[PDB]
Amino acid sequence: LAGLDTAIILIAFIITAAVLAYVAVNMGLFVTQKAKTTINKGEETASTA
Amino acid sequence: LAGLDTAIILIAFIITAAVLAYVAVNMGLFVTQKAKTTINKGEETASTALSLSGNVLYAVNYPTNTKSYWMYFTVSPSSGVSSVDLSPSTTAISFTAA
Amino acid sequence: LAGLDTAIILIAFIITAAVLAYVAVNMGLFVTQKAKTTINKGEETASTA
Amino acid sequence: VMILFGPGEATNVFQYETVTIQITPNIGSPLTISQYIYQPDGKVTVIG
Repeated sequence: LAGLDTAIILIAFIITAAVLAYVAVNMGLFVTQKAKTTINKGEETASTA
Repeated sequence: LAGLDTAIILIAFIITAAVLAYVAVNMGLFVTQKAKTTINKGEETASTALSLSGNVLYAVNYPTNTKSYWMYFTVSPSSGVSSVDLSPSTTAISFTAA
Repeated sequence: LAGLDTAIILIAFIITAAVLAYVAVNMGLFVTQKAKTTINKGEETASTA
Repeated sequence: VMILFGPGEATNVFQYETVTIQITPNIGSPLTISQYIYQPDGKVTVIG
């Protein structure tokens, strides 16, 4: 009996976590590149005159 | 005898678990996208700004100095990082002389 | 069976996280305003003589 | 950015006073501008 309903919920919870993982990594890659670009623009702003 | 009543309960418990699975995955997809949107809005909020990028000019009925005409100044997005929405329906400009 | 006990714990863990969220945002708003006030008082202190 | 004064605010010149302007767009931090204005010295005067 219980060796099946539990397995289905496990499948669903794994997929749910994998979806957060997918989004978090993508958005980390995005934001850290925005930070890189900003740091460069800050140095350009301080240097150029 | 028992090879039937047990099977019915199994069917019901599977459907019950499948219903939670359905809801949990849908709501995970939803909330993680709200998080994505929020992270973007946070970066936009930290990046977007205006700098004062000229002197502030003030005009009066000189030399008599009884009346005030206009002020002029110049602005630009800070450090060239990102664009700024300046539509007058959304933006406010306040003025105080305390 | 498992499609219920798990749901209850999920409800509780959401509420638990929402409570931390509530406190963290409120206290961030508070402390950042204390910082704003301090920065102003620092500039007043350096300027006034 | 140009501010034109109407008959209310125009009524006498800013002297020995602080003036503050703030621009607040819908996203990002606002820009706050503050000047202590001494007497104006010409047709246009540089205050900040």
